[PDB]
Amino acid sequence: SNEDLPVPMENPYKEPLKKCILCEKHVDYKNVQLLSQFISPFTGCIYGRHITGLCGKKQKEITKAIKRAQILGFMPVTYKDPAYLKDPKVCNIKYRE
Amino acid sequence: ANHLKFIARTVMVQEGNVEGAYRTLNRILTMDGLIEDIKRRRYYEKPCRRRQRESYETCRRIYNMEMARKINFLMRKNRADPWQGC
Amino acid sequence: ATPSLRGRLARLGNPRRPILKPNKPLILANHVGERRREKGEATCITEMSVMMACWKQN
Amino acid sequence: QDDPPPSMLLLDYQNVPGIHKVDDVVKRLLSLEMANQKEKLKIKKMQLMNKVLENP
Amino acid sequence: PRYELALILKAMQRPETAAALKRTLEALMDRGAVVRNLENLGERMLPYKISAHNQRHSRGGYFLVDFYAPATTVESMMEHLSRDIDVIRPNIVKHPLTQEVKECEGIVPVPLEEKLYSTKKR
Amino acid sequence: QEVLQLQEEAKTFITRENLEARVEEALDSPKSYNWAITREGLVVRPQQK
Amino acid sequence: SSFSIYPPIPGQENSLRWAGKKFEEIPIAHIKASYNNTQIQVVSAAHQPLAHASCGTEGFRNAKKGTGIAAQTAGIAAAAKATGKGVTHVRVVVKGLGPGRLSAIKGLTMGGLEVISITDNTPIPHNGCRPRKARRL
Amino acid sequence: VESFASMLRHSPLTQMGPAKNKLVIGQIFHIVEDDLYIDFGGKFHCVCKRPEVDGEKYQKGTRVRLRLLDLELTSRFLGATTDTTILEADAVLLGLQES
RNA sequence: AGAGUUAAAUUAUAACUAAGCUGUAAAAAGCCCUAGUUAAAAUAAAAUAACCCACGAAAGUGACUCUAAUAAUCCUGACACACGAUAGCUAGGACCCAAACUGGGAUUAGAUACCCCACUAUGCCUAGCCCUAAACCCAAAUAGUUACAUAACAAAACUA
Ligand SMILES: [Mg+2]
Ligand SMILES: [Mg+2]
Ligand SMILES: [Mg+2]
Ligand SMILES: [Mg+2]
Ligand SMILES: [Mg+2]
Ligand SMILES: [Mg+2]
Ligand SMILES: [Mg+2]
Ligand SMILES: [Mg+2]
Ligand SMILES: [Mg+2]
Ligand SMILES: [Mg+2]
Ligand SMILES: [Mg+2]
Ligand SMILES: [Mg+2]
Ligand SMILES: [Mg+2]
Ligand SMILES: [Mg+2]
Ligand SMILES: [Mg+2]
Ligand SMILES: [Mg+2]
Ligand SMILES: [Mg+2]
Ligand SMILES: [Mg+2]
Ligand SMILES: [Mg+2]
Ligand SMILES: [Zn+2]
Repeated sequence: SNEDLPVPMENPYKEPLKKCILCEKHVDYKNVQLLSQFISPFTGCIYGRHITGLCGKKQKEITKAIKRAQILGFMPVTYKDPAYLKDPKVCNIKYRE
Repeated sequence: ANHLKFIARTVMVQEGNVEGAYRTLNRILTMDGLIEDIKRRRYYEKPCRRRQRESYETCRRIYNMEMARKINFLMRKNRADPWQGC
Repeated sequence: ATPSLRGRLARLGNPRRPILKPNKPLILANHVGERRREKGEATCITEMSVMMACWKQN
Repeated sequence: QDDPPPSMLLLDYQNVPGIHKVDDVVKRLLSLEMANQKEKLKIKKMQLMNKVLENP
Repeated sequence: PRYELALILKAMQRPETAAALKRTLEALMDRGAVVRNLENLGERMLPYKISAHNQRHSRGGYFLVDFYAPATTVESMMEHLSRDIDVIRPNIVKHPLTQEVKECEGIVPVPLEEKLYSTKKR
Repeated sequence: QEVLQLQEEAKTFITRENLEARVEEALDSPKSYNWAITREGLVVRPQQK
Repeated sequence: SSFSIYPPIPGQENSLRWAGKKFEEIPIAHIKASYNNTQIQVVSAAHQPLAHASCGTEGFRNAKKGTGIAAQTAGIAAAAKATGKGVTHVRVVVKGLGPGRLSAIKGLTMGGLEVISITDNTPIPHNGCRPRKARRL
Repeated sequence: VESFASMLRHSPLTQMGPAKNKLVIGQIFHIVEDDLYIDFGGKFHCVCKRPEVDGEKYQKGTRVRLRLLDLELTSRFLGATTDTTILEADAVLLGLQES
């Protein structure tokens, strides 16, 4: 008959889960800008998770999208398109030190 | 080859100092694994050798990561000790 | 962040097939390694070649 | 071999009201014409379970 | 929308481009297609130089055709577009608007794996 | 809801008649699918240029 | 002072001149740096060969011509023959990963020639031809 | 008489909830040159560095204001059966006990 | 499993320019119908993503597109049935590059090897065979338990 005993509720303080920059966006092969954000400017390589920082789902999606856009003739493979050079940098890599 | 030339893997020299420019370039290429891949492709490596190399490298990375993590987690306690000659 | 260790190693419970085959067990040791001494290379070779060109000419 | 006709208006859209009043184009997009193979399979399944069975 | 035809056309003047687009759309409706929309992504310099039909191309016009077609016919359309000398390069894709976005509820963090080894005292 | 939805969409489709018109129309109005993101999870669109 | 590492795209209005020429009009120094040898060829922007120098052309022999000293010598020789045809500036293109990369570059600099951009074009197959077998079976 | 449950429910630590980013009052019970060993009253002392602004105002017995990050600094590491306790708390030293 | 497609290389092949190029711990032999740059089909192979861990019964599968498609209201089960890496066999087609064999060059007391160059069967496609692997995650399948309890080592111990 003690009313000071704890209640078996789930954690109220529990934070929301953090989100990929793209959580509930739509990656489309047709838009070369968003894609070329995740590409190395000098090489044309695709950055990995440790760099882009995405849910597995969206890293996959970006990748497949990039490949498709590359062979369909939308986006260049061997460099980032100069036009998109000065777009926001979301990636964590620093070349010049 | 079918891409436009001079847009990729290219660095412009600043104020005529070439060494620093080449260094920047080499750091770029190393960053993207391009150097390791140039080197690895000089001789063919059979798929199982490759598989092994990848597995080992990932194990190595896990260990290094974890060790660096315990290091930085423990770094605070490198301070001079309060209780000396207790 | 650290590459995941879930489902990687061969174990009696694990459904799938091994990804990593560890050579030695993955356990954090209580010491680190000793720094590898830098491999030396020839020094002054540039100034040498300059001087040798000078000599060959004069 | 049976023949689930090209116009047969796939399974989920058959029982929605006033379907036949709709113009030829929309009727055609909901046809087995524009359909997948899996749609024809749904239809074939239904038809067979109705022909053969007691309690579908 | 069901299929998405990505069309890269030879870069040309107004009348010839309108011509090619027309006969292409007709060719689509002939294989039994229903064309929902036509979009224009403009003309750009191509990502890389594309060799097609004894010509090496630098620039080109970009177009999207969203349409419904019987599954059978895609191959047919492709064939047609292959032998068109005004098309720099065709591609046909399941329309991106057919696939719907499931909800990333967040990143579930992965705990470090445990009991990988025994309790042996080394 | 789906049947009525497509009933509405169908009004807009290209037909043998609409061909010349919709073609000449689409030749006039370039669209872009292009957009970028910011580290915040925000969308950035180019049309402000 | 705003300095971009990235080069000047052709369609751009960008104004930078070295002896009055656009970035595109500058001659190109191709350096093939391979494990056994280093070849250098300076060429017009119009792809007309100006000058050719190699470690073999420079009077070295088999093993010797692999080294960086030989690469530097060939770089100097190249820059001499090139300035003879009056090229002040050059864009470097380095093909290959070898002993004579940097040596041949700063051997172009030492040979009285000015380097503006330094590009690396090294063949990187995305998996074409299988390379020859590993040594020491 | 007070049941232990009764006391625990109403204690100041129970009232705080999650210890992340909490403004707390704490006392300096020990000093090494730049190191201020601060008992904020939870379990473990934290250890802060002596700021440059009013450096000599911090002495044994002084009271200060903290932003609590972690009650106990702890993590599990590769191939271990239990976690690894640093036997400290994690805090930010803000200023001293404005009064 | 089908059908269609090709970004990076690479090469036939020309056009300039250079006398050398290639090759090693070091050389020789080879090639100068060679080399560098600028053009380029076919063939073959599929950087980065992948610090991911999905699909398939296993073998296997990670360039692009589309079509078809991943048994069982789910216990075990053959010598029956259907598959089965690499190599190999038969027939036709392909051949960039790699390469058992073989022939040259070094090495060595010898060197029928390791190293260098050249070239073949073969790797590829179609159709049919062959039915083996350290086909091993050396851990049977299906349900469970974390109780009793350390031969050693390894991937902790067990029930039906
Ligand atoms: Mg499986
Ligand atoms: Mg072992
Ligand atoms: Mg062996
Ligand atoms: Mg086949
Ligand atoms: Mg090619
Ligand atoms: Mg041939
Ligand atoms: Mg000889
Ligand atoms: Mg590839
Ligand atoms: Mg099944
Ligand atoms: Mg059975
Ligand atoms: Mg077999
Ligand atoms: Mg044969
Ligand atoms: Mg052969
Ligand atoms: Mg060979
Ligand atoms: Mg012999
Ligand atoms: Mg075979
Ligand atoms: Mg196996
Ligand atoms: Mg066995
Ligand atoms: Mg069994
Ligand atoms: Zn997400």
